[PDB]
Amino acid sequence: VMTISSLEQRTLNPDLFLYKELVKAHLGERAASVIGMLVALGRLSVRELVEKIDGMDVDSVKTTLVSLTQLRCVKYLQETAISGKKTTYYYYNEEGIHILLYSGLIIDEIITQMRVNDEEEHKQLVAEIVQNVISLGSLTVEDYLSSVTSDSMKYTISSLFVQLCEMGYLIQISKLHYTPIEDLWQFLYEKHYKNIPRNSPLSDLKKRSQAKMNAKTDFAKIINKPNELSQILTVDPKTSLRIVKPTVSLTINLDRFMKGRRSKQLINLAKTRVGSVTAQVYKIALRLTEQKSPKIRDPLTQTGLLQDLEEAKSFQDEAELVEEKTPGLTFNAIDLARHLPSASLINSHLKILASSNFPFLNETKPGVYYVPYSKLMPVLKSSVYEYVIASTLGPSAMRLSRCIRDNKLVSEKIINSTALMKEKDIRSTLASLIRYNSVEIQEVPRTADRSASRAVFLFRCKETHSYNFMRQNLEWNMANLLFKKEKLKQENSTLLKKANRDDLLPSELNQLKMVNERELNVFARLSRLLSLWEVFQMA
Amino acid sequence: KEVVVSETPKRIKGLEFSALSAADIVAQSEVEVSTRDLFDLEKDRAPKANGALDPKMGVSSSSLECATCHGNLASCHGHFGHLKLALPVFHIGYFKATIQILQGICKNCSAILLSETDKRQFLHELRRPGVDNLRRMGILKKILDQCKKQRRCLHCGALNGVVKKAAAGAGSAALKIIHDTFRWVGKKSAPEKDIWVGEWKEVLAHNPELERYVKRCMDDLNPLKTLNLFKQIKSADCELLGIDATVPSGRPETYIWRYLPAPPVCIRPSVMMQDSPASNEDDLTVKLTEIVWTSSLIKAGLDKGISINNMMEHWDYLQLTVAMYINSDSVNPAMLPGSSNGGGKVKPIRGFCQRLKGKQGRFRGNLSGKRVDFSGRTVISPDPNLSIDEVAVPDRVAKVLTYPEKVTRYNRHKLQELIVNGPNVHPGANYLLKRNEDARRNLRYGDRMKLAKNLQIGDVVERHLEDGDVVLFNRQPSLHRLSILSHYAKIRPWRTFRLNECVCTPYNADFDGDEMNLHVPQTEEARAEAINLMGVKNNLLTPKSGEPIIAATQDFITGSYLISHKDSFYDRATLTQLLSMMSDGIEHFDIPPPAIMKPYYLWTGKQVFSLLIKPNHNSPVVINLDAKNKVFVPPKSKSLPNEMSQNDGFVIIRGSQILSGVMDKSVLGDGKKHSVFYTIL
Amino acid sequence: YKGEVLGITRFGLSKMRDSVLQLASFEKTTDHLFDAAFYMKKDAVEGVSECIILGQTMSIGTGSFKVVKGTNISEKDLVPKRCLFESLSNEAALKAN
Amino acid sequence: MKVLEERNAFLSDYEVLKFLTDLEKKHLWDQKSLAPELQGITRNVVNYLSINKNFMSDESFAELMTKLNSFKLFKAEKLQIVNQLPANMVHLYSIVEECDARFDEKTIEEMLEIISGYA
Amino acid sequence: FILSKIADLVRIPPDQFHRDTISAITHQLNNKFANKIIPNVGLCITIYDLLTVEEGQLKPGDGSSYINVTFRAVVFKPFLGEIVTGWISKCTAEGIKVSLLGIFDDIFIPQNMLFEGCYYTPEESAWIWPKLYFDVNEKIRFRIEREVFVDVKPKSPKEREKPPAYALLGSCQTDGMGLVSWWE
Amino acid sequence: EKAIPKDQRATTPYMTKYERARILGTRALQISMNAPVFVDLEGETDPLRIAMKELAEKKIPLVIRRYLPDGSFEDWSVEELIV
Amino acid sequence: IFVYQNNITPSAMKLVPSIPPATIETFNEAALVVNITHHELVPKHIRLSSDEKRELLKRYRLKESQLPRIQRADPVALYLGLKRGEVVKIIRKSETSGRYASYRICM
Amino acid sequence: MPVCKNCHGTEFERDLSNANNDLVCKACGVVSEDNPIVSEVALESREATLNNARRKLRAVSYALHIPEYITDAAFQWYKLALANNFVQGRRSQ
Amino acid sequence: TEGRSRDGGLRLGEMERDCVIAYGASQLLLERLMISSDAFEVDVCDKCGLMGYSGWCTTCKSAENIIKMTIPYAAKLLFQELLSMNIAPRLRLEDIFQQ
Ligand SMILES: [Zn+2]
Ligand SMILES: [Zn+2]
Ligand SMILES: [Zn+2]
Ligand SMILES: [Zn+2]
Repeated sequence: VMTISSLEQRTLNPDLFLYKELVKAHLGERAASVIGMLVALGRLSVRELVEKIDGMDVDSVKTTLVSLTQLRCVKYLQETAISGKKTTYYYYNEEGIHILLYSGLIIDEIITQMRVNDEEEHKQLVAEIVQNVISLGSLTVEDYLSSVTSDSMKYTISSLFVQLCEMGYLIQISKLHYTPIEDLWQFLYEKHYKNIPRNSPLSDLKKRSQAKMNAKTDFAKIINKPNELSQILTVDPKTSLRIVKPTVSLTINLDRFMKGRRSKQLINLAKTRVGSVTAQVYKIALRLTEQKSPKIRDPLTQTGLLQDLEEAKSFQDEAELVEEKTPGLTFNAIDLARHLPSASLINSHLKILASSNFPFLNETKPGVYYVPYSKLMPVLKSSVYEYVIASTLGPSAMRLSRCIRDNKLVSEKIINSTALMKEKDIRSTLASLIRYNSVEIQEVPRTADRSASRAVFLFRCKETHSYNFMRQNLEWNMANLLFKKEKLKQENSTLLKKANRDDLLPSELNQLKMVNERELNVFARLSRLLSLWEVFQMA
Repeated sequence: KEVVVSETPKRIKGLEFSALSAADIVAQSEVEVSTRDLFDLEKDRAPKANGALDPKMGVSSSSLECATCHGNLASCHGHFGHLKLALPVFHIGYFKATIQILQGICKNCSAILLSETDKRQFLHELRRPGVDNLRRMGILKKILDQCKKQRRCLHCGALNGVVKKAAAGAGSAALKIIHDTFRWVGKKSAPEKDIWVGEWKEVLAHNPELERYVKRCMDDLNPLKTLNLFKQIKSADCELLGIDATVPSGRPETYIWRYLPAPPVCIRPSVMMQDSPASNEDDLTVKLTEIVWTSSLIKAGLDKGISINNMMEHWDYLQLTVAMYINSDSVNPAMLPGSSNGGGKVKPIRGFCQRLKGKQGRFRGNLSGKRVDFSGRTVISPDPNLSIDEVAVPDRVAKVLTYPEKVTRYNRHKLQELIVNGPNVHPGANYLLKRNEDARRNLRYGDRMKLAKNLQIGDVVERHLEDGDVVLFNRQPSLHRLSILSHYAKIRPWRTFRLNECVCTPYNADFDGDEMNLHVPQTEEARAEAINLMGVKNNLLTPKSGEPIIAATQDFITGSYLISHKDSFYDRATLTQLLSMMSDGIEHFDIPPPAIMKPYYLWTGKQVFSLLIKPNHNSPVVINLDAKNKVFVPPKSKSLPNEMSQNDGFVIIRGSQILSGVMDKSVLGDGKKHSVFYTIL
Repeated sequence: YKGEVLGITRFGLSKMRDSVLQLASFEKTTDHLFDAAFYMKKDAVEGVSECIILGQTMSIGTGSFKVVKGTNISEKDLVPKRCLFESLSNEAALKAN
Repeated sequence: MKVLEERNAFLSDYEVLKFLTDLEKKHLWDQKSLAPELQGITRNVVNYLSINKNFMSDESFAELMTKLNSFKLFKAEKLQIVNQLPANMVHLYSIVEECDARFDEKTIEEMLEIISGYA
Repeated sequence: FILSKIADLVRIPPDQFHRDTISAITHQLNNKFANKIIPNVGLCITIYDLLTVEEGQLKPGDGSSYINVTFRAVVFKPFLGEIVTGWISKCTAEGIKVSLLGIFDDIFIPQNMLFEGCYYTPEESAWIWPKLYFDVNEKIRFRIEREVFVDVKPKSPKEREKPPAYALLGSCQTDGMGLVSWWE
Repeated sequence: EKAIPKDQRATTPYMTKYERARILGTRALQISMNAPVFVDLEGETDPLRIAMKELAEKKIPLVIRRYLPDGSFEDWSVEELIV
Repeated sequence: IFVYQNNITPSAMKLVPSIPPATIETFNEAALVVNITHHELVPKHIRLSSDEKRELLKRYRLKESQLPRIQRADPVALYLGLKRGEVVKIIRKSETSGRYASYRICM
Repeated sequence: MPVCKNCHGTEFERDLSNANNDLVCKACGVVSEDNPIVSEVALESREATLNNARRKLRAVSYALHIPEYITDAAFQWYKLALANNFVQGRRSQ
Repeated sequence: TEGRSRDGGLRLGEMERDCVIAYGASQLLLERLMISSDAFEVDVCDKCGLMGYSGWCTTCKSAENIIKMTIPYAAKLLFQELLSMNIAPRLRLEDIFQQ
């Protein structure tokens, strides 16, 4: 009704509804629509496209597709049929635009490397470096400086020459790299059940468990090959110092982005539970551990390979033990004075790890100071939600639902009896709760067979849905607003491309503040939003 | 000015069948029903501001306009209404398929349970161009079943459960659904067994009463639970579950009611006040107009107060109600009643889905069976003197039974005069229509005369049913192809349908006291169609055995026999008046030579009835046929032609004179492939 | 016709025959209808029985063919005529470019 | 119904209005014929198209292009020169690209003498 | 002005079956076009020539034949920057609405390129310049630039006018413009 | 897909029998709308019977199109075809 | 090719279709004692060259599918050992019209 | 109420004679319509007590065999005094 | 309206109707269950095919794509009933002429 509730534009498109405006506002034109139809139906053939999209065959297709390529917007799967010839199938590259839709928070990634040049044009220089790379995706040092002016100082333009490596940066597209995960576990899943040295005519089990291992153990160095390889990092040319390989285009990984950004929210987490000085302490403890921490690099085997009520719960234990020991070598044992602005004697003040206690960190090797990591993230993941509803919906809504976390499948008097509020409220807030999941309401027949009035009721949590219903939060404003931005453009569109290509009138001067302050609302708005949105989509 | 309007004749091809978006529904209709019925009765009977019945929504009687498109019944085609509904509400129509749409996906992390290339396998299968509506059914069946055998989801790691359609047949839980944690195996322990008994631990620890009493109830899904549950069910499967996701169908989050289309008033009018203050209700109006109530309860209640306990059954009473609202389910499952009840269980509750289901209605008793206009009904009575293929329609219906006509040229002189006779006297018109397509002019007001002089070329006027008009003619118990025929129209006095007898047997008409029905086409092409195709003379043979079904019947049969009879003889005067009586006046003849001469030159019935076939020297019919009549009497077997027996034999005709034998069914009597009439044709 | 023995009853009719409204001309038009729009069938208007519902022409019989009338036309007069406004001024855009 | 070619043949009037007078001789031939409503624009068609010619010819169409084929006028004003602004002074220069600019004296002059061949 | 290749369908009524084909065709397209305007392209006058006539198809109810042909039609398409005769009809201070007789007044030239020095009077003059005013019905050379096609038929039970579907705009950036005797 | 040349013709020379149907219905339906008739027309009238009287003269201009299932089109003039 | 003796396990039929480039023929003998092909009712069936197909379809100006079909694993179909899209010309002999023929296809 | 589209006749006579049922003004000769459409074949504070009101009324009413009619008439009077709240504090009889 | 009494009109049912098929007559149907049963037009929209009226498709504020055409008013009734419940037989259209 009058479009302002926007029901169509806000009524039936979860998920992809994000993406189509991502590219539309972003790339758009004919280039946009194809991506949605992809994510709509998924698995797709080039010939299969224009049978439906009506995207003006092989013109846009070949154009749009390679457009996606340079920005790696879509999964690229190439293979051959069994009879012969060739066939290709394409999915959406990871979440693709996910890289993009973070954008300036990746500018904040530089704020980690903000050190060594502080409040500089060099800051904005290396910023131009980065954003240019992001825009063009994979870049070579040689082609970059080639495009850049020559005959200047190699270790000056962005000085990032040597700092190209560090922690984040890139990593070349290699085979499986932007190729679908599940798919590449099927391709790599070959060569084992494919290569069977004729053990026994029956019982694949003996052949299975080993080959799975063979699939598992090979997959390790398969995904670690891209993880780090120094034959890039090696180059130490003459009249110069060691650089990565200038020849090859590599590409930003969101790994350092994963931990780096979440770590801030963790500094916020303890920053509640702990004190300011202790807070900043743990904050600086993060600097080294954010390097090798897998973090949301976790899912890995989560997809495409057989799980088990045994081996998934059994083989996942491995993740829980792994970082606590062997990468624990990389992790905190005894560290000395990262920076400091506390002062005077630092050493017993370093025992401040001990104060950090609960319900996280504070697990070490017995008699050195160490923070649990491998299980830290998981026990952390469980914690993250909590206050989400607090002044969102109701103060008391928390404590009861919080209580609903500890207790399980009881009833209302038993709720009325456990804490506080009267029925007029407890019904209200709990009815207010249900008005948005967070319930999974049990019931059992009482003095009836299956019916309503006679029966009795029970209440639980099921954090699955909990750590799951918030994804429409992304659908919430995030795409919708993104519209509300690009919904405004057409208003000033008569001015916009005029005003931009120009660099006049009183009302133009007036509406500049309206649209620009409007921008301050729309984007930094998301800066709030996404910061929240980070959690549930990851572990 | 005036942008050129280019409009094109366009005919239907195909029907796209799909669900309704939450958007499109409300995107269309005018008003949220909101309110209640109440008709807010003040200063008026049903002034009804907003409410289930709104003037802008649609009209019932002919009084007030429709607002949106005014002009009352003469205009508005109706408009929907839309409904805000507290909580989602389940659906009875899509129920048993919604089972499946819930089934094939893991109840926890909501992803299609079958995976990898086998997913791709079925996909690539369904995209082979040879897809059939069958292959839709059967193929999607044989991908579906793969669900039930899969114990555990891929990424969630949790087990699954099968939904058995909770309880059975009572209608109360027929909406409710239950899956479980199944194949516990009782020995090998899934971790969710420890988690589950650990769930029951605390109320065990608390109120150790009902737990072990009623138990193993497992879990259900609330329509709310499944609503949000679908909102992680995305893309991917789609047609794997049977739905293409282009746009609107935006994934099977449509199939549960989040908003309710309200039927336009024009569909189901409250029967008018009909002399007095008695105002007849209509069930849909009443039922949904309570659905308002049961909603608004859960609106304002549940906005602050009430209980989880008092909630679900209200909420349940909702889905049960709307369930009934469309369709049947359980009729009287000992519920106890609601508002506007009486508790007598009248019966009269269904009839929206049942509206288009059986007997006389929308199924195939009203629409496929449409009731017809321009017709009449009477009883039967003979006129042999009436030619075959003309019903003689009693003029007294012809006065009121019209035909449309477009005047020009040839027409005027008839029509222009045919008007001035006015409606009452027979050869005339009643309604007249100008070229200006305004409405039409009955002759009631007056005029003609001067108004008849107008008579432009583009003019349309109705006639009575006159000589040489076109009719089709029916008997109700219609067995087959012959159950309709079509005739030219002649007019006579008295009052009844009168036809010629030889076409009785096609109607299987007994005369006696039975009925018929009378139709006339309207457009010209229909006439030329039925008259020159579906009329008599072309249709004369039955399709089944390819015999002429029409023939002499009863008298005419035996009536021939007496003239046919050998022992008879006639006189030149006798034969004269006979041959007259055979064909009224008119047709010339040439007297064949006398049969026998010297004792008075007699003639023979064989000869006269022979002339019946070939009246004249210029008559262009020649026939030779021989055949077996019935009661065939063997000759002496030495005599080769069955022609000569002791009595008759083969009838035989060579050169189109009857040679020998009585006729008597057989030759003219239907019954057999060989027939005099069949041969002539 | 299709693979084997069937026909004539609600199962049997439901076989190949793809027009679902005429499958509602028969029996069980509830779960037929709902069932259809579920699968999002494309269907078509084809069967003669189906045709009279939507009321357009029959597909057989009298309607077994479209019908045309004689144009009695000569393509000769179809030849255009102009003094070629295009041709005269063409040579001003030809040079110096 | 769909336009197959919108921009097809750039058409001024030379014989155009004349052939409209031809179809007019075919249909109703204006007012003087005494010795459908479509006629309404026909006057509006001819009206100013006529009067500025007063305040015509045929072969001047052929005579038009002759020397005009040598110019930079493209097709735009090159058709527009036929009627509006009788090829004189700043009028002709006021429109087309580089109408004087590069090519000046005899180029803008011939327009005055060539239009005297007609207007 | 220009010529165009366009296609459409024609319903030939029965009465004309005596008459020659093209004439009935002609007469029809006339009644369909004539004084009318054709959207997002221009406003025809009559059809000029005709071609590709085909076998006439037919539908059962009407019985009148239908023939869908294409043809090049007499249409009106001025180019953008142009100087041409016209004059004020119904105008305001800012800008004027120039008119050629009997065609339409819909063209309204605003004032942007129109000379900066000007003064408006409610009497007889739009803007007089330091050269002067202009008259109705007088030959007035004005320039146009942009045309806008607005179809915009919100025909509704709600609304049951604003028909400037074909609208032009311009101003006077050089001399002799708005009064022809400045030049000449 | 397109038209079949008059050279190659596969079907009866005989009437459809629905030729006699729609050819007539069409024809007379025209006549109602006042198109000139090509036959000797005696003092009689009606929009059908005069068409009947015509067709024996084979004067009807009409031409039947015939679609095979493949959409091969087809054409026969009424006068071309034989009773 | 081979045949069941008596017992039929679905365990062997779990995966019957082992080898694409070759194929299998699997019967139980009980169904084959007197050859159905030779019996009475079954008219005579003739497999046709895959090229002859195209000729046939062009005679009636027809595409594939849209034809009288035969359910895969019909015994008679199995008797010829049909594969996907094989077409058979069938002469049914009865005196009504007389001897005549038709066509069907594996489906 | 309406008036002819042309003759401006306001007086409409509906001929039922021939069973067309067509309404035309004697001033024009044009019907303004074709084929007139015709028909075919408790939770409240007050209203529950109103069902009580007729109930007790209708009950005690015709024990005297007073007109079914007049009872209906008096009911609306009970609603009248009910509006005035005359019905509040006194014996219902 | 039904039967005798109230007023006239008669009953052509299924079994009777199917007869006129076997004569192959189309136009007897197009007159019969179409013109003289319910003679009715519906305003429909190519885009998002539904049934509007006058100048609107009303799901899309439109005033354009409508095509005035004829259908049995019984048929419209059938749609609106359906679409009053949840289901949509959105229509597809085609040129009657041009092959
Ligand atoms: Zn309305
Ligand atoms: Zn799962
Ligand atoms: Zn009147
Ligand atoms: Zn639409």
